[PDB]
Amino acid sequence: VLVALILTPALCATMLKPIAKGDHGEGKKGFFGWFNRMFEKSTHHYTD
Amino acid sequence: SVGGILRSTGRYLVLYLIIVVGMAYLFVRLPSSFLPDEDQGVFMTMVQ
Amino acid sequence: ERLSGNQAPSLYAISLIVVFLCLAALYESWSIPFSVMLVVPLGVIGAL
Amino acid sequence: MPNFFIDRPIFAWVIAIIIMLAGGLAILKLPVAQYPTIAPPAVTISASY
Ligand SMILES: CCCCCCCC
Ligand SMILES: CCCCCCCC
Ligand SMILES: CCCCCCCC
Repeated sequence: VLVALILTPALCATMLKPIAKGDHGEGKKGFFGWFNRMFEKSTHHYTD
Repeated sequence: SVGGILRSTGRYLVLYLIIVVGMAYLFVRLPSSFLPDEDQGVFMTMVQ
Repeated sequence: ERLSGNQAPSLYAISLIVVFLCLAALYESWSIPFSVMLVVPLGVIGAL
Repeated sequence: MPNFFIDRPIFAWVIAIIIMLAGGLAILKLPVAQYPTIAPPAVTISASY
């Protein structure tokens, strides 16, 4: 929790790459592209 | 005098290393003990 | 003498590392601390 | 505290490095075994006639 309150936020501000609005990694081509489309679809099933 | 040293710089970078090497020499040169012998106002004489 | 003796050099190395880190946190820079760290040999030379 | 270390990322790293360093030095000194003292202690009185 101390790492999550001190270090993790500091890194998230400095390291993480900017993500565009609406981008959920569905546009990716390969395994990750398939998994992101699969997971986003599984969330709709779950929420419903 | 401080203002003049800032203009030079290069000379005092070399003078620093001489002090660091001089320090390194004196360190190894100086013998090592644990605790000095103190005058306790008393001593003993062995007879064998 | 034989087992457990010369253990000072390592604790001095830890001290200089932990001092550098604490200085880096104070000034919020990896470079600035060295301005303070380079004064240590100017003091040690006198003691020697 | 989170907002403090977002502006001070080096401070955040310094806290992490010091913890990791302290841990590294502990590993050297720490003893090793299968279990700790889990067995209850016993005292034996031995006599001979
Ligand atoms: C991630 C698991 C979702 C499963 C939903 C099942 C509803 C028929
Ligand atoms: C002790 C770790 C120092 C790392 C310096 C990084 C400079 C960008
Ligand atoms: C900004 C980079 C920090 C370096 C961390 C070093 C960990 C031993």
